[PDB]
Amino acid sequence: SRIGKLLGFEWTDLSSWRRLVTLLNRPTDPASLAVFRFLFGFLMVLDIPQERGLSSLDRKYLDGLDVCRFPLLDALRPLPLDWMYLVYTIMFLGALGMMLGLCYRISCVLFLLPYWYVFLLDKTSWNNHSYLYGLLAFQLTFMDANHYWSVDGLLNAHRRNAHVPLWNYAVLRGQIFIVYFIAGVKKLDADWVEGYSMEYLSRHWLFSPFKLLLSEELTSLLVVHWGGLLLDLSAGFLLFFDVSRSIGLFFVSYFHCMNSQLFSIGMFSYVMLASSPLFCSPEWPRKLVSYCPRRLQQLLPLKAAPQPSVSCVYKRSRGKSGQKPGLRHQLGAAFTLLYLLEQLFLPYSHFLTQGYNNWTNGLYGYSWDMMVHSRSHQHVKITYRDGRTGELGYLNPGVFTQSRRWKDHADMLKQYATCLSRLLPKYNVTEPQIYFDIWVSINDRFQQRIFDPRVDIVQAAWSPFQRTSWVQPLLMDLSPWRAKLQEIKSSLDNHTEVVFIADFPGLHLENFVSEDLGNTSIQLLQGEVTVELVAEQKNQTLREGEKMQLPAGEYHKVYTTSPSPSCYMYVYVNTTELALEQDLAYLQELKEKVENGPLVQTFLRRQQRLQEIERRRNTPFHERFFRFLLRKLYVFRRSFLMTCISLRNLILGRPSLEQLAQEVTYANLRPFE
Amino acid sequence: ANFLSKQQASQVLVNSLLEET
Ligand SMILES: CCCCCCCC/C=C/CCCCCCCC(=O)OC[C@H](COP(=O)(O)OCCN)OC(=O)CCCCCCC/C=C/CCCCCCCC
Ligand SMILES: CCCCCCCC/C=C/CCCCCCCC(=O)OC[C@H](COP(=O)(O)OCCN)OC(=O)CCCCCCC/C=C/CCCCCCCC
Ligand SMILES: CCCCCCCC/C=C/CCCCCCCC(=O)OC[C@H](COP(=O)(O)OCCN)OC(=O)CCCCCCC/C=C/CCCCCCCC
Ligand SMILES: CC(C)CCC[C@@H](C)[C@H]1CC[C@H]2[C@@H]3CC=C4C[C@@H](OC(=O)CCC(=O)O)CC[C@]4(C)[C@H]3CC[C@]12C
Ligand SMILES: *[C@@H]1O[C@H](CO)[C@@H](O[C@@H]2O[C@H](CO)[C@@H](O)[C@H](O)[C@H]2NC(C)=O)[C@H](O)[C@H]1NC(C)=O
Ligand SMILES: *[C@@H]1O[C@H](CO)[C@@H](O[C@@H]2O[C@H](CO)[C@@H](O)[C@H](O)[C@H]2NC(C)=O)[C@H](O)[C@H]1NC(C)=O
Ligand SMILES: CC(C)CCC[C@@H](C)[C@H]1CC[C@H]2[C@@H]3CC=C4C[C@@H](O)CC[C@]4(C)[C@H]3CC[C@]12C
Ligand SMILES: COc1ccc(C2C(=O)c3ccccc3C2=O)cc1
Ligand SMILES: *[C@@H]1O[C@H](CO)[C@@H](O)[C@H](O)[C@H]1NC(C)=O
Repeated sequence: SRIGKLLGFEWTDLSSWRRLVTLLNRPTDPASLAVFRFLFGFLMVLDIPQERGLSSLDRKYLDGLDVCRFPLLDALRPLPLDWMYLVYTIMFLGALGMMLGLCYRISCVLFLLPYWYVFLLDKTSWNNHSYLYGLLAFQLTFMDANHYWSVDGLLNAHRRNAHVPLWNYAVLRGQIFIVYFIAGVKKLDADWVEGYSMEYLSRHWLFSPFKLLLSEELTSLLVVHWGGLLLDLSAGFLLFFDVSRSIGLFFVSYFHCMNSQLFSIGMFSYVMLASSPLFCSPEWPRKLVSYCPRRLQQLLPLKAAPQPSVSCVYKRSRGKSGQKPGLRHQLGAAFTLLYLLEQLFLPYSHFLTQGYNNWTNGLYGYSWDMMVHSRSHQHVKITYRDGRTGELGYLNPGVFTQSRRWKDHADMLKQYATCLSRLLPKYNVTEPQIYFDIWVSINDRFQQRIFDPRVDIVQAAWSPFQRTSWVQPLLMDLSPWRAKLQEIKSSLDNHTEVVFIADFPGLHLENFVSEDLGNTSIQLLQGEVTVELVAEQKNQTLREGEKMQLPAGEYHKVYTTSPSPSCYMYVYVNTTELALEQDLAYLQELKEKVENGPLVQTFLRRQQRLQEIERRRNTPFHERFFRFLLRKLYVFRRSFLMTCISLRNLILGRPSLEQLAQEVTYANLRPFE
Repeated sequence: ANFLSKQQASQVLVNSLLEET
């Protein structure tokens, strides 16, 4: 029975439906599940005021405001501010009840419903760990995790130290394994394997142990990219088996501990660190509290064998043949199988919803592809044409928005164009036609246009199951240029800058060179373009290799005429900035020499910034910890006070503007600064 | 305060991961 020792079951248990149902309801110890429930509830309590935005609710959902919002379903709308505060209070109470184990099912539902409502209210805040939090709450709703270390069993003896069915652990282990394995198969991308995603991360001070035996390029290629991919692909197998459990635990602990310090991902690392003692035996808390000194063994609840439970089926050779599995056992087994299959399938469902497929497949947040793609934006231009007068105007990029994610997706762009169309008539503009011109580079590629600039977005066609037509394709057969681009960027001056641009045939780019941007030139690398100076009205054709100097404070255009896309580059210098720097340095040196034998004010304030940075570096970490604690306390106190004010308004009524202003002023006192 | 001109709208010459909060 070697297989029966490695896997915990035998191949014959899967030969019939009844045997499978009997296996999946095997009694188990509930200690690990209770510890995980407690930790998850505590982390959600800590996370609600910080990342979910309880402290910025008044800014986000202010009454009487013109905002473009991006919900998944346009039929979903936010409530007034007071009802939003009530929703967040109910979510907080549910998380607290989940953590304490008191009224487990009601608290689970009270956390699950408003959390998912708030998640679906906004597409621009979706990430992978918020999706995981929703999934974990949904799973824990159907589990009986209040059978140990809880208030429910303290006040009710029928649910104290009882058994649990086996599929409770199976579902959670399967979820964790799915996350790990599908994160590593997503990182078998050519950008990740070749080292193009996280190229500057090895400059951190945490990687300095590895530089004692490797170069910086080798450290970036091996430790950051290949090491991360291998950990993701092997962590589940290392954790599942008992031979390699200890090494896997150490490796994943180090991985998550480093990730918690390199990035700002909320509570993701702590959630993952506390989901890894769930691959251990279900009795580990009991052994751990047994190994403690006997002095501290008389205050905890007395250790005893768990009592039988109804939810799990009992099969014994001597203790009766067994009972017929009722509806509960079959429903549990079916839920396990179907949920695991759906969670396997969903990350690879992008061929059905083609309307959400831009350069990158799908929306962001449910495919476990973290840090694989990085985006840089060069320019955004929005122009509207009046339908009554024909005049052309220009808007700021992102006037009525609160995020910047609308620049990367076509559904969000359609929503934004519609919201602008309905809002502009309030500003004495008849029915407009809106055109967008956005330049993006992904993973240090050439900059290019993501959408067609000649298409009126408000009247364009977009559907959830049809591939969008006004989305420009990514120029994939230009990536091998990145070596040359990096070499050209590296072999430059400390005062010059470069911009790399790839354009499609039949389109032109119009640029206005600023007054201070003297000594600007354009050089062609591939294809053929013609440059037109607007004032002098002189076309000029360029060939591969030559460069042309442009005037400052004037317009010019670049027309692409080759049958294939053509790439060129911009080189420019800030003559005003260099003159300012040189005169500042000269005057500072002269003054220093004279003494020892607003320009200066800017030099002195930059020096003061340097002094503050270096003195905070010299300051011990205790001051930083104190400041961090003070900021956290201020955030928590403000959230509580605003919630109290809103609840008082809802329950009693709005007293007066003067008292409301006084209370709002009180809530922003910065307790100890 | 929601309108550019044409000398600040045409100046082309003047890093992002979605996991970060
Ligand atoms: C063979 C079916 C899958 C079982 C896992 C085989 C191990 C080989 C590699 C898998 C790595 C981790 C897989 C995910 C873990 C979740 C399942 C699990 O924990 O099973 C173990 C558990 C015994 O645990 P303990 O007695 O603690 O033994 C611990 C070992 N010292 O055994 C079971 O629960 C048996 C479960 C049977 C399978 C149900 C779970 C997986 C369901 C598959 C999802 C897909 C749905 C339908 C599949 C369609 C095609 C088949
Ligand atoms: C009526 C009660 C009144 C109580 C008042 C008490 C007075 C003292 C006031 C305390 C104020 C501090 C409250 C906030 C808590 C501490 C601060 C905090 O968590 O900060 C977040 C901080 C980092 O945040 P950043 O994102 O850097 O924040 C900056 C945003 N850019 O996160 C943390 O430190 C997380 C802390 C949680 C750790 C707890 C353990 C987590 C899990 C690890 C366990 C490992 C597994 C164990 C095995 C068991 C597995 C089954
Ligand atoms: C359902 C909640 C799921 C929670 C999300 C977490 C991850 C789930 C993965 C799914 C991600 C994306 C798939 C969503 C498909 C449904 C979207 C939808 O129908 O609405 C889109 C669209 C609104 O478009 P916007 O760009 O807001 O408007 C443009 C002008 N302002 O709505 C409409 O066009 C009206 C409805 C269209 C048809 C409705 C669907 C009919 C067929 C149903 C099957 C498809 C969905 C099944 C859901 C599977 C479970 C996830
Ligand atoms: C003398 C006058 C000025 C009274 C002002 C006192 C305030 C500074 C108190 C009143 C309400 C207190 C808050 C009430 C409730 C909480 C919940 C509490 O929630 C937890 O997260 C603790 C449990 C856990 O760790 O999960 C954290 C402290 C905090 C924000 C307290 C911080 C300090 C506050 C704002
Ligand atoms: C305009 O900028 C270019 C680019 O920096 C300058 O060309 C450099 O000239 C120095 C000589 O002083 C050479 O060592 C560099 O190799 C040149 N760089 C390139 C990219 O060719 C040019 O001198 C500047 N002109 C003015 C008038 O400032
Ligand atoms: C400069 O060259 C362009 C061709 O590259 C001439 O024709 C323009 O071409 C663009 C793109 O093909 C069209 O969008 C324009 O409508 C064309 N006409 C004009 C007047 O721009 C362009 O005419 C040339 N400039 C001059 C002064 O002859
Ligand atoms: C009051 C209402 C609007 C709050 C939201 C409740 C409904 C819409 C929520 C509660 C539980 C949620 C489900 C929880 C888990 C999953 C599995 C995931 O793989 C796809 C989404 C899906 C299927 C969710 C869809 C939205 C859902 C059904
Ligand atoms: C910079 O290099 C990395 C950045 C992020 C990660 C992800 C990841 O791949 C993962 C999988 C499961 C749980 C957490 C995580 C991360 O933090 C990995 C490497
Ligand atoms: C650098 O150039 C920009 C325009 O390209 C200009 O606005 C800015 O003032 C210049 N820098 C300094 C220090 O003047």
